[PDB]
Parts: sequence; C-alpha cells; structure tokens
Amino acid sequence: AQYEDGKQYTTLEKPVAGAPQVLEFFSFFCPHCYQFEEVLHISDNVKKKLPEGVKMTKYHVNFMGGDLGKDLTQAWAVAMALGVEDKVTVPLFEGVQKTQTIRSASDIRDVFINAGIKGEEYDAAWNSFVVKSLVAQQEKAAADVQLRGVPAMFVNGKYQLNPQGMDTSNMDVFVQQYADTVKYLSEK
Amino acid sequence: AQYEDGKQYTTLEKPVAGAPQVLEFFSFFCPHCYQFEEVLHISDNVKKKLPEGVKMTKYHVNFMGGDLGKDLTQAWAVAMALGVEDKVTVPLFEGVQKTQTIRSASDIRDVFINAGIKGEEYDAAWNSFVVKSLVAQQEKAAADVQLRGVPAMFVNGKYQLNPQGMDTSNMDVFVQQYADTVKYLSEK
Ligand SMILES: Cc1nc(-c2ccc(C(F)(F)F)cc2)sc1C(=O)O
Repeated sequence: AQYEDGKQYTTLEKPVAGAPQVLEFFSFFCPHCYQFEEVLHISDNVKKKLPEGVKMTKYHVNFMGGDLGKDLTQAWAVAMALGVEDKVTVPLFEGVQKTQTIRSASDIRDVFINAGIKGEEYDAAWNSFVVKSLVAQQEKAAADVQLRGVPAMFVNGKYQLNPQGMDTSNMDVFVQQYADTVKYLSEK
Repeated sequence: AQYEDGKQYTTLEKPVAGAPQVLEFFSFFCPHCYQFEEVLHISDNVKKKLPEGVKMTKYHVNFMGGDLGKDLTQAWAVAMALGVEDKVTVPLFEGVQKTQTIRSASDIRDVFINAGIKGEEYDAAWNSFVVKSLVAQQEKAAADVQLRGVPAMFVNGKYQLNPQGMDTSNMDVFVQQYADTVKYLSEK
C-alpha cells in the first residue's frame, strides 16, 4: 500500500478540534452499515490494528429513520452510557433489518432487557443528563465533519476514510486495506 | 384520520389521463426504497388493504446511480416482462446497497441467473423490443407526474402520497397510515 491524499482517504477542508481519535458513524437502518459491522467486522478489525492507547468511538445518526431513528440514536447513547455496545449492537442490527422485531422504542428497550440490562436501569439511563448530552454529542460530531452519509470513519478530526478507492475483489482484503489505512492515519 | 391535502398526500396540478390506479416509483439505489421493500413491505401492505382487482404498478427510475442506474431500469423491464419481480427484488437491492457487489450490467445478469432465470432467456429479454417499450413506458410515466424523487406513489394519476406527513415513531403504525391513505385516495 502507498498512501495518497484522495486515494485511501480524503482530508477535511475544516479540521475538527478535540474530535475522537477514531470516529465511526453508522445507522441501524443502514444496509451497508449492517454489512460493515455484522459481516465485515470493520470496527473490530480496525481496533485490532490500532496503536495501543488509541480508542475507537462510534456514533449513531439518523438519515432515514424519522422519530424511530431518533429513538435509536438515544438508545445508542444509552448503550454508550452503560458500556454495553458489545452486547446490543448485534440484536439491534438483526432486530431492525433481519427479523423485523424492532418496530418501536419499546422493542429497543426489550433488546436491552434481554441482553441483561434491567428495565429500571435502562429507563434511568434513557432519561439521564449523561444520555441527553451524548445525544447532543453525536449530532454535533456529525455536523462538525459535515457528514453526508454512512458508514463513515474519521481519524483525528482531519482525515476521512475513502473505501471507494480500495480493493473489493475480496472482502477479507478490503477489511485489511481499510484497517491498515486507519492505522496509517492514526500514526500521522 | 383527518385527511388533509398537504398532510398525508398532495394533489397533482395537472392529473394524468389513463394513469395506473396505483403507481409506485423506486430505485435500487434509493435507501428509503430499500426500507420500503425489506422492512416495511409497503407494496404488500397496500395491496392487502386495497380491494381485489385494483391494479398496482411499480416502475424503476433513472436518476439514481449513473449508468448502472439506467441498466437497472432496463433490468426491471426484463423482470416485468418475465414476471420475476419477486425473484430479483431482494438480491438487486442487497447487491446494490448492502454488499455493493453489483457494479455492472454483468453483475445484474448474474443476479437473474442465480434467481433461477435461464441466461439465454435473460439475454433475449434484455435485447427485446418488448423490454425497450417497457423502458420507455417507465420513463414516460415518471415524466407524466413530473417525478422528482423516490420512493413515490401516485393514486389514479391525481394524488401523491406524502410519507413525510405521517407518524414515524412505530414502523407498523407508519405502514398502516400509509396503506390507509392509499385506500382513502383510491375511493375518492
Ligand atoms: C419516504 C420517507 N419514508 C420515511 C420513513 C418511513 C418509516 C419510518 C419508520 F418505519 F421508522 F416508522 C421512518 C421514516 S421519511 C420519508 C421522506 O421522504 O421524508
């Protein structure tokens, strides 16, 4: 791999200060986001190659979800607040897109309860100031990088991953090129 | 429901003569269209609510996806001509938006093959004047209603569905309101 601005990544005209080191955006409605997370395991594969100390951040957005989309963003805030992202990401993606068992906020709550989060705890977090702030943070971060679509990933508020210019003849190779690019950018 | 023009539906300025009773437009590149098919099953649920004998028509549009977009419109003509819409809708949607493995006309052809359509039969259809006419029909129909985006549904060439004005907190409530609006308009 030979890295060039415009090839594996692009450079934001307006860099974001104080941005997370590695910031990924997604939506539980987004088919290619399902592909990224549930099939390719982009987040996990990127994390595996990240330099020690560099943490990953993942935010939910709402391009095609209406009110339910907003519920999902707030629920993702709850997942972050409780630190249970690795417990609810799979049943949320599956429930929305595959089994079609997630149709409302109540169904989202049921997913957390089934994953081991007590209903009272979910509700406390849901109505918490921490989650209210996390919802605002997700929205602001999207605005800051002038987010146009998902999935997307940004490194140090400066660089935007560009998977269009990566090898896709093989999904295993794509994942490695993608993850290697994040590693490279994080080291810049 | 209190139906109001501008809320659940809009009224075309110049209604289309001889227009299909129920006419849907979509694109395989269209994210809400993907949702309308896989998660909400709008067409199925509208059909269920309408009387037996109301014709539903669904056309593909050109203005998403560049050259592959035109190819998909021709491919949808093939599907209509062969009567295999239900065999190819999901793998076309997922090939375009989920796995992104549909990149050329050849990839579209592969989907039809894998869905059981004999290759020689696809090719004969692809190059047929019956299909050429169906492509023209889809384009003319969109032009007749001055189509600006997808998804879109028109009733009796008079009214256009307005999902933006509907409740989006619960998927099944949205589908119910959508289908109920179509029935209301059909009886107007
Ligand atoms: C076509 C469309 N469709 C929308 C939608 C449909 C269903 C739902 C939910 F299922 F979540 F209820 C949300 C948004 S918004 C929308 C638009 O063009 O504004």
